[PDB]
Amino acid sequence: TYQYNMNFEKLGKCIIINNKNFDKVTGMGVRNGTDKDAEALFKCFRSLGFDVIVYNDCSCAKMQDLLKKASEEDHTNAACFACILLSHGEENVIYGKDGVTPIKDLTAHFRGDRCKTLLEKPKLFFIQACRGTELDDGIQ
Amino acid sequence: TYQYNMNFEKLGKCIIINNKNFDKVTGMGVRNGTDKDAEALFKCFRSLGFDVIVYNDCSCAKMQDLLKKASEEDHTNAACFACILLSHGEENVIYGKDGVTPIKDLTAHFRGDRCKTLLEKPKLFFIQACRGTELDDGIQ
Amino acid sequence: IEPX
Amino acid sequence: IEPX
Amino acid sequence: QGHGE
Amino acid sequence: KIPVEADFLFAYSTVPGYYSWRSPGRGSWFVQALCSILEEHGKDLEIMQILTRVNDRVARHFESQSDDPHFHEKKQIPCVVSMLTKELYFSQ
Amino acid sequence: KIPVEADFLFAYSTVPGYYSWRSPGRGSWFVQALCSILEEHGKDLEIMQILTRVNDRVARHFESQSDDPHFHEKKQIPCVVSMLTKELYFSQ
Repeated sequence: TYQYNMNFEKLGKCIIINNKNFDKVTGMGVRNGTDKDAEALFKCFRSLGFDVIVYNDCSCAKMQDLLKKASEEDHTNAACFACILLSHGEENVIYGKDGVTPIKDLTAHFRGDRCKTLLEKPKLFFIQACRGTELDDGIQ
Repeated sequence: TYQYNMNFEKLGKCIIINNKNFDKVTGMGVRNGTDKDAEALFKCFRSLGFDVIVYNDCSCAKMQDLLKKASEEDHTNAACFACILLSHGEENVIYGKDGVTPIKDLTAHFRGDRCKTLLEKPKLFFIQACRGTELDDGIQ
Repeated sequence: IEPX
Repeated sequence: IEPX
Repeated sequence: QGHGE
Repeated sequence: KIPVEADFLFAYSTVPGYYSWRSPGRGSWFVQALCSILEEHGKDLEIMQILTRVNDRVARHFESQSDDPHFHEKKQIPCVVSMLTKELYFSQ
Repeated sequence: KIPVEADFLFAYSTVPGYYSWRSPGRGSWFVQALCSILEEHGKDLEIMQILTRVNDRVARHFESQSDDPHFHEKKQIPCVVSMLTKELYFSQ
């Protein structure tokens, strides 16, 4: 029909990457308030029925590997997949404590041809990070 | 409280840019079939209640002027605005008969601070154009 | 089929 | 507030 | 309108 | 105040970095699908519902055919970018 | 066959090229809103209905304040990118 099939043993896995501290060399500062987001997000997605896992202060390598391995797990029994990224960022990119890595490379692991058990299943990514430095002053 | 107010005298204006023939200098070929799209779109949006007008083989300057002027019209009695772009294109840009122009510059004219009469009203853009040269071979 |  |  | 599962 | 970027919706025929296919005798995939869905539900479905069915129609009903194997049996999926703050219906 | 890029959904806290705001005491705007809406409707609304309400909440109930005027009285609008081919509900 018109709705995704949700009749599975479980709703799915929810991966949370909570990056608060970064290496001095990146020029990025401490993201105070991020723990508050992670806590609320985890409680929230747990209530929805996801198997949530929270990772903290990950390097770019850790982020790629972590998601690559999640995409290699068997999701046959899950209805969907969710990933939340909390960190610094610029356009098309997200910061690891190490430096910068492309969002496209992070999500490519779950393409239909590289993660067959999530094929035809919704793959969600929530991203809290900047995408440049333009300001919206608003109107009215 | 959760829906856009549609109680206006007009649904809105609809601009369709139909680019079929391009200047040899651009190196782009003829987009056969684009006339079927344009006519199909015309009837459709017309049925919705839009006051649609079609502009053929526009130059980059023509497209910019078209969108600018439209943004300078009075939409006080319109529920929304719609624009459809049919042409060649690349990441972030779309072709005119004489070259490429940033899609961003075409849409910025409608920002809440540049078109007071569309503030809090939906501004819709439909784009049929390439965004790169990647191929999706599909799966299974 | 042709590309755009 | 701070930017991210 | 009416959105329903 | 209202963000100057609020209430915008972009319905792209394809995702960033990819090609977008067009049939010389039938028209582009994205438009064929869009028109058929609107002709049948433009008056009773919310904008996102309509565009989602378009995504599905394009992703399923279409598959390329070309002499050049590099363009043979190709697929496509549209891309919807919404900054809308409310639900949208073209009626009442 | 199904497009390799099909069935993805990206809920971005802000639009391309802009800042994203975070409160050291209450957390980022986007997340605050997201959790708030999910707590109340995560179990009975479609994913797009949810994110649209999230868009509306961030845009309306939030305006910055900072000693630095370049960061004072600023707004924000999230960005939803959908490649979903069906409607998504987190229940039944």
